[PDB]
Amino acid sequence: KCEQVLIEKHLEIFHTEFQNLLDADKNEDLGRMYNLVSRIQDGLGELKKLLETHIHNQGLAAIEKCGEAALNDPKMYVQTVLDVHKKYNALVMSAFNNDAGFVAALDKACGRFINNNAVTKMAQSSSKSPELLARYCDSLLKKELEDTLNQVMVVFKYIEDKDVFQKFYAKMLAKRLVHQNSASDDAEASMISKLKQACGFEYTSKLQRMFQDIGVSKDLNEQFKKHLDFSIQVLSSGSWPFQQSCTFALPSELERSYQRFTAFYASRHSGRKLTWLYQLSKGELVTNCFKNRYTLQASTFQMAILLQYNTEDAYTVQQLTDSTQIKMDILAQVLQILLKSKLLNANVDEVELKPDTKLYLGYKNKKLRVNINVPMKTEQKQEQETTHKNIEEDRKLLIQAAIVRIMKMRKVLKHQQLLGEVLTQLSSRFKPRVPVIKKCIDILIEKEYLERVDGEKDTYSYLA
Amino acid sequence: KKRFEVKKWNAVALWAWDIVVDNCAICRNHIMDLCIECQANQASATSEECTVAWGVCNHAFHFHCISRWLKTRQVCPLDNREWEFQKY
Amino acid sequence: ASYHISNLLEKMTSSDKDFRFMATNDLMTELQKDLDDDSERKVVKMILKLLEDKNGEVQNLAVKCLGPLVSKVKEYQVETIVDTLCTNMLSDKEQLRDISSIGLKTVIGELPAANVCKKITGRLTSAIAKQEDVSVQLEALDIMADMLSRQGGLLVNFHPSILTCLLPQLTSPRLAVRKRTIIALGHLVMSCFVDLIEHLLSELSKNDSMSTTRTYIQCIAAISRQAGHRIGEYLEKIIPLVVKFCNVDDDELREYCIQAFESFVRRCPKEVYPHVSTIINICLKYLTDMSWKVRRAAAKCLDAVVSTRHEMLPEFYKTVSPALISRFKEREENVKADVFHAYLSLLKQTRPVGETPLTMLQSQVPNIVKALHKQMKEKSVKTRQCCFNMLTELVNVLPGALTQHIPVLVPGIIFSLNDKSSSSNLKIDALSCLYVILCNHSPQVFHPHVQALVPPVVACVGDPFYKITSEALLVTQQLVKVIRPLDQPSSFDATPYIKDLFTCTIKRLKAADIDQEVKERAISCMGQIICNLGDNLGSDLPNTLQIFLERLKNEITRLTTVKALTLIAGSPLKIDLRPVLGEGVPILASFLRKNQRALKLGTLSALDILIKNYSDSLTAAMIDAVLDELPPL
Ligand SMILES: [Zn+2]
Ligand SMILES: [Zn+2]
Ligand SMILES: [Zn+2]
Repeated sequence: KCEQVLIEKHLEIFHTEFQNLLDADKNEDLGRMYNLVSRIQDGLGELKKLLETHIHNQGLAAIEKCGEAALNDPKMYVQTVLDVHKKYNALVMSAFNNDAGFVAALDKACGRFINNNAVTKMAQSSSKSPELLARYCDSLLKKELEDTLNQVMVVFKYIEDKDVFQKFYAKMLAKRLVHQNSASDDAEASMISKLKQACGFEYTSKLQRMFQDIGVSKDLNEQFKKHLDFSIQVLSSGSWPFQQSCTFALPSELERSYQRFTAFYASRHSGRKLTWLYQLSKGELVTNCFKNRYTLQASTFQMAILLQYNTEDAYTVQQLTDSTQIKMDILAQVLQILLKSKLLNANVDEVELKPDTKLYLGYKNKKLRVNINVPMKTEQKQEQETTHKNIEEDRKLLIQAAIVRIMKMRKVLKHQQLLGEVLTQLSSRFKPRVPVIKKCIDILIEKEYLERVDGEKDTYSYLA
Repeated sequence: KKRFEVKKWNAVALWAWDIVVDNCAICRNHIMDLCIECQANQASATSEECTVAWGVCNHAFHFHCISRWLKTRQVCPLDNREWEFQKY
Repeated sequence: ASYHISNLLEKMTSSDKDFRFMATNDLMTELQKDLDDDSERKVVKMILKLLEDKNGEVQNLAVKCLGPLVSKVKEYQVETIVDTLCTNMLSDKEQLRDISSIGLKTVIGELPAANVCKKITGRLTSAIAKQEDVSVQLEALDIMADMLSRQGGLLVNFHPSILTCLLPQLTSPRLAVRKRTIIALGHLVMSCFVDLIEHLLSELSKNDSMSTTRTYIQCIAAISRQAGHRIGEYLEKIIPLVVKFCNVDDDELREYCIQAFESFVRRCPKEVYPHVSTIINICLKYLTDMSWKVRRAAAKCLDAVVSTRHEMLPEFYKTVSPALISRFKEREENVKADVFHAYLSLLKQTRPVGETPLTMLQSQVPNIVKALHKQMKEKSVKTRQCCFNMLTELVNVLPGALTQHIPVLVPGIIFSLNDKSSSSNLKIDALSCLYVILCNHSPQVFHPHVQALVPPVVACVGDPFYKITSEALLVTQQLVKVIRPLDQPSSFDATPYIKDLFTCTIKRLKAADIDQEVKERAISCMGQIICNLGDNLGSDLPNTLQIFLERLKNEITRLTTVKALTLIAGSPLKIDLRPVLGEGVPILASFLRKNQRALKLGTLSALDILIKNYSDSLTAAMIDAVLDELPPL
């Protein structure tokens, strides 16, 4: 009775106060109000709805505040998201006493405004969040820190698109393994152990396969050096996401290493060759003609281009093209980087490279050893869309395989049930669309996998 | 006119079977080129989805060719064992 | 039915990858929903055989199904499954070991019986013993940690054995093993029986006499964090050890700072604060690299001191703690941010529920602004945001503090606002700080800065970002009252600012599908301008006022419009509203029908004030309509 006279009659008056207590940080007031409203029956749904609305509004405001910066900066956005998530979690635990019905509200709210936000609208795709997460993870892994990994793992559960994130993480791990610049093995082991619980088993098996492949490369290299300033990695194309290297002619000084090792391979393995890759290769050269000795690192194409400067002063781009065998786009991309490096006009950036057009005696730097290998200006975007297309193709193939295996078991299945089985079987990975699932049935049908039953359409049967 | 020397070098290479990489065992056409099923007709909507499928045995096989071969016999004809998909 | 399970089992060894992924899925679905002993044994055997396969998808599906399988089964099946999983875990195959570990973890998670846990713990105790292999040791440690995290009530008579088996792992050459065993010990400390904690503490105390090994300190910190109420009785034997070890030359004070902070946060009762306060003060000062994170830890250690303890506020004020905190404001960003956070926490703790803390704080105020003056010239947005937050907090805790510093602080605010590289967050923080300063300061110390504060505010008003526009509108509304306060006399020719301030405001009056907050802020600013500077406006006063009528129809800006009308009606200045009275009063009468307490009160007050101020211009027509809504009120 008392609860009906001191709380019930004024519930509306309390409601307007709730928002007033959310704008300003007052944990004691929220706790007292929750304790008061707990005694009342069916009087908590409105509070949960208001809390969810406030959480969504605050998240949208935070994401919009850092607009036009989160697209290429996966650090600040992730930091803000984690800070907001932890703040809300602490507020719920302390004020609401970690109520069962309130933790779900925050979970659904996060799952709602993480996928869709200003970044998603600007990028015109919901896969930007996993991309930023993968980039941030790679940044942390590449050169006390376990707290961030746990935060990323717990917040990652709200991400619906997991295949894109897994593919990006695999690509980053492969890139880091190819170019040895990792921080420590303990961090990698901890990350693998943490991902074992979240990700499935195929991903872990592939990562272990890559690890053993690189180990075999390392011990083969050490055995080769023992048998005899030259290290080459031998990896498997099937278990590593790398494409075939384009046409390229080896220089003179590097020819010897290409021959002897090949012979060493002939006596070790038969029926298999090696596909040398140069886009990922690197080297180092030393010069002394300057006022001081310089020890600089570069890529294979860069050393090949420079190594043409013996017995010459200046060149034409075409002789370069016909002597180095490099495509015009890559040749121009390398040449503009070299010009920016002040190693080879009014202005170097954004100046046309005209096939008709030497090294300048300069490049005065305080550091004895200087690294010039840097990512290209546009290769990042090209890699982005090509990886996105590959992921889309893999998703389509996986959907086709799932449909085929579902229909194999059932001799004759309805069209409606078939789309529920496909959605529920792959829901853990992604949420395929219905316009997208339709095409695949047609392609399967076009390839004689299935037959719409003769009596009526929208019933499919499996015919061998 | 300058002296440019090299001290060390790092390279990356990939190993694969020659007999399968140079030409697919099922289809005698070039792997990069369209398959026989895709070459017979070009207006079909399935002509842009034929790609190279790899496996544990590091063998290259066309997607359509391997899919059709898996109907009757599931063991790979080269190593005589269970074929598995790794990438495309 | 029996035939269903029989055919499922027959099709499970099908030799087709897709016929062994459908049968397993069907079995999982059937087991999930709410089976003879022979069928149970057969399905368990088939699942165990299939757990090791040449495909990852089927292996993962079987591992997932292992969870629900134990949910409905007798005890012997679980015992044999655990036994076979443990035996397989000892195999040299990495894949099989990982599969067994994942299955055991899933089984442990599925569980909330006792015999199974005892056997598992015994197997882990036997396996964790010193062995050449490390992978099995790490897997066993992970399984034990997961079990302790999940279950910590049973196995009372097994804690000594676990502690004895885990102790040798502390001196393992691998730092990962040391961290894992420290975490496992911390988790197990919660489960424990009570007699073991004393033995562990004594062993750690006697082992503290060691060479340069930070594992013992890390374990001590972990156990203190996991349980502080059970270690408060042994601080006299731990504090001296760390105090003496702090004199070492190697950079290892980080652990001492971390454990001191943990003790301060968790264990409130103690009287050793001054003993370590001087040590922390001297540690934060020295600098000579790996010397920045030690400074960061030293700075963060004072956070607990300034937050938890409150009765010791005056001794903090009299000591050199705030002096050093303010002095160390020209260092790298990582430590500067933590110093700012610590002093913000101190200021927050200053506010309570010979000389009072407020009086002492004011005496040091002149030493803060100067220290922040140079910070206003830094190009880092983080430093500017921290300075703005500090100024806002200082103004909020006690007004009237920054009275003789406006001339030296306004230029910094203008420079920060005019900077193009400033982000939206920095501009928002600067505007909020300016608004707080204006709302908590005398108007008499802002007249000279009007010429330097009106142009930037007007410029900020024209911003595509809506929050910045709202902040600029709020600043303009505050400045309208500050420049011409009607409560006290003033003498300042503000006429030159009448046009631009209006121009930036009237332009925002026309919403045209804009954010609701922007509309409300614009309406409030227009109402305040009309109420205050109503006489200055010429022929643009009536027409714009008509727009208010358009705001009385939509419910989005009804309360704001009513409040603005009420505020305008009550003011010393005489504002002509008659043209909107005959058409305005009836509309208000329509707000008394809908059930809205706040709206009803607002409209009643507006009508009352309008009638009181404007009684000569009235008509019985609208009066009759207004009177019709009284009987039901
Ligand atoms: Zn084809
Ligand atoms: Zn083929
Ligand atoms: Zn094969």
